Amino acid sequence: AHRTNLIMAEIIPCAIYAAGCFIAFTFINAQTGVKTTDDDRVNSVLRIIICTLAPIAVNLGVLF
Amino acid sequence: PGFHLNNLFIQLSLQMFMLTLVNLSSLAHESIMCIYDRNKPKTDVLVPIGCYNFQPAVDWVRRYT
Ligand SMILES: CCCCCCCCCCCCCCCC(=O)OC[C@H](COP(=O)(O)OCCN)OC(=O)CCCCCCCCCCCCCCC
Ligand SMILES: CCCCCCCCCCCCCCCC(=O)O
Ligand SMILES: CCCCCCCCCCCCCCCC(=O)O
Ligand SMILES: CCCCCCC
Repeated sequence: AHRTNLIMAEIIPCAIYAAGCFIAFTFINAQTGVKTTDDDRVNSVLRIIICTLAPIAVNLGVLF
Repeated sequence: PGFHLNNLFIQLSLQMFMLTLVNLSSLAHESIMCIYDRNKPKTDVLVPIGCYNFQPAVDWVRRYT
């Protein structure tokens, strides 16, 4: 049906705003003010996903 | 309906402007800065070398405010 694909449109505005924060959090961790070290790897995405999922997992375990 | 639309659009404007403010605050904090006024010549370098000019970024803040 067209209604099913039609309903999920309302999520595209508020999802973009989420990415709007996600960049602002990465940039400071990018250390671009000082001369950036080459071929060194580091990440924060796992921190973000565990932050977003852990309280939900805790609540679900409580419900269980 | 126009009052309802204005009411939505005001809060919408603050929310987008506030996102833009956060982006600018990160971009200004991470970078080195240079300050100048309206007495600038046609084009010249400033006292420190390799800096980035963002004074219109904060003048837009005053104008929008
Ligand atoms: C909270 C629940 C409601 C909010 C979330 C749902 C509404 C947002 C997502 C729905 C998808 C619609 C996309 C725009 C329509 C479109 O695509 O029309 C297509 C046209 C073409 O665009 P263009 O001129 O840029 O030409 C293309 C140039 N590249 O748009 C326009 O002419 C601009 C008019 C935008 C619509 C005006 C009304 C929307 C604001 C009111 C809705 C929010 C509050 C409702 C009251 C409570
Ligand atoms: C891309 C054009 C609009 C710019 C972004 C509009 C603001 C996004 C939605 C506001 C933040 C989230 C609050 C609304 C919650 C939601 O319905 O997703
Ligand atoms: C939150 C709205 C601001 C726009 C940032 C969200 C979407 C990012 C798209 C622009 C950057 C990606 C395109 C250029 C970089 C690339 O080609 O990978
Ligand atoms: C441009 C429409 C935005 C819908 C979300 C408003 C909070």
